[PDB]
Amino acid sequence: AQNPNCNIMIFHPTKEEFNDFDKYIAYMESQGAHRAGLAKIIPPKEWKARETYDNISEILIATPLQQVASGRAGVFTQYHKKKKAMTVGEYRHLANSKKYQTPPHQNFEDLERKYWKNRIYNSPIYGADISGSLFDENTKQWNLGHLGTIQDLLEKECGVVIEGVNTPYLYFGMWKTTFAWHTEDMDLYSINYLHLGEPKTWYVVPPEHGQRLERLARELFPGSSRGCGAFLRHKVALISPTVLKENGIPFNRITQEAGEFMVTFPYGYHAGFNHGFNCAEAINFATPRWIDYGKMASQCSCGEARVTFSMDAFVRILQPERYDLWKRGQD
Ligand SMILES: O=C(O)CNC(=O)C(=O)O
Ligand SMILES: [Mg+2]
Ligand code: NI
Ligand SMILES: [Zn+2]
Repeated sequence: AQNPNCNIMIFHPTKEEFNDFDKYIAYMESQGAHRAGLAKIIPPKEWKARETYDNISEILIATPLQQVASGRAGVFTQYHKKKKAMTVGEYRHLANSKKYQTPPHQNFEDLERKYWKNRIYNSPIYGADISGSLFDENTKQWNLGHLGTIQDLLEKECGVVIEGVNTPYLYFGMWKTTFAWHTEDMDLYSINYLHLGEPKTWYVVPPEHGQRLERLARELFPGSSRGCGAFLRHKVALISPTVLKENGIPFNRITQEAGEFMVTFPYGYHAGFNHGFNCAEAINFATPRWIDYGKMASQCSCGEARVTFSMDAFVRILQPERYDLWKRGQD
């Protein structure tokens, strides 16, 4: 069995190997990369996402989200307070202000310590989930707006023809902006490219151990667990590495830098934080190996998780028994 310790693997494809996306994902899985839940892909030196970023300040963040925490430093939830619209140029200046800027630090490890010590005492502002792309249309390799669609994958594997679309999303971050512990909708893959700026630290639980994380989360967030049998779908709960280690939960960590891709694999729980002002692009995708995960994915029916249009068909075809309850939670 490849990668039996479920370590995060790092890949350096050549320009030739970067042509066929699906083939390279299947290659990484042949080497056991999926067992970690997360892999890093360093593009060949000849590749570029776009020529410059010199022109991005005019993008609008229609609904910036202030991430307000409650709990203790290592075990907390966050709620998203909506703020007035601002441009990327306005948000970058805010990120770089004395109130929000990255503190002085020695290295990534010192910064990680400061994040876990102090996150809860601040409320950073995140521009999340902004439909759009920063890949140049002429970038033909690993262009996250030109991937094969999940609908087409389900059609090719299963024969069924469904409505829905699959487009990328932009994320503008600042120091302490936080992504809570989650798997993807329908336990899909994700791919994330860090276009520019400061790093992103990731934490991940191997898919084969995801239920260990779920059981700890039920213990640590007991009211939330009574409210919903899949409350991690709400994407609000944080648990620190120290707390994970105290409770014996297997996990790994890695820091993504600008110019690097990360892939999350089906049912790989992940969480993390941004080091400073940055911009990422991410999208969900599927492969044939996903289908079995999609069929087994938990679902929130309490009303909190509310998701895209396109998830309807996935539930309806892969999980017809759950469909009626889940759709009530959508409506
Ligand atoms: O970058 C972020 O804030 C969160 N991204 C992801 O969870 C991902 O790409 O799957
Ligand atoms: Mg612009
Ligand atoms: Ni994710
Ligand atoms: Zn729920």
